[PDB]
Amino acid sequence: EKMQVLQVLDRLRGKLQEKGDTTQNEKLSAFYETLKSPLFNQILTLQQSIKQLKGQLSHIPLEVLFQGPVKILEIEDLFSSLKHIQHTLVDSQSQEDISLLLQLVQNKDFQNAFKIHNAITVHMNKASPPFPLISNAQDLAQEVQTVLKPVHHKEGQELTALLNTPHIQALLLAHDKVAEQEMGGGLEVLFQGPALVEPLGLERDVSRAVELLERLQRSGELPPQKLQALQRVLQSRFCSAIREVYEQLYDTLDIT
Repeated sequence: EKMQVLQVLDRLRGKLQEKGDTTQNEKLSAFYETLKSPLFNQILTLQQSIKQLKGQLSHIPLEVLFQGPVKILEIEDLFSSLKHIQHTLVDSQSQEDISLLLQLVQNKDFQNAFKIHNAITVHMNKASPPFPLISNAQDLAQEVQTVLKPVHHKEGQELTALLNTPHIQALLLAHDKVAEQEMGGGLEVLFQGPALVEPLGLERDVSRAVELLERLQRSGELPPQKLQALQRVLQSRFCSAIREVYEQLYDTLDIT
């Protein structure tokens, strides 16, 4: 028979179906896949078997020999889901099963193997690197503003204010600098002075600008071309990668 923990995840996902929740089933499945993956298993066995193994192991290209999953889950979300489920399934077996899973996630070797696994997999689970949809997003944003200025549209006023914020300005600058690819960098401008904002604030403003651009094209009271273009730049894989990487960088900031 397969590992008890895998059988446990099977039962739990089924019981959540019967309970009619299933909001946690996809995370439980990403957990199963990590538990099952050849890469994670080898890492765990190493962690458990050889205590002298010290420091970071994620710089070792274990993936050359061992397949891993495409989806990564953060340990805190995983803990979070297990706890939610613990409040959700009140039956004897489920309570016992969830206890088992919570114990496993608490285990120090499990936690290190998980961190190493995710640090390797984040490099191996990506599709093709994105390319910028334009080279001058800052110029495009200014052209959108000029188009909007005469309109007196209130959503237009909101949009030009958003496009004028330090962090949106920094996003567009970062976009154009990274697009140069021989400009060396670009991401650092998102961390300078007033440009620095919580990734959620950044995301909310980018999402809002996109919403306003859409509404403004729906109005039919100005030429749509540049609005559509800026919308697609903001939604582009390239711009999305810049924002994803920003969030990850922000998360590692150490304020002493």
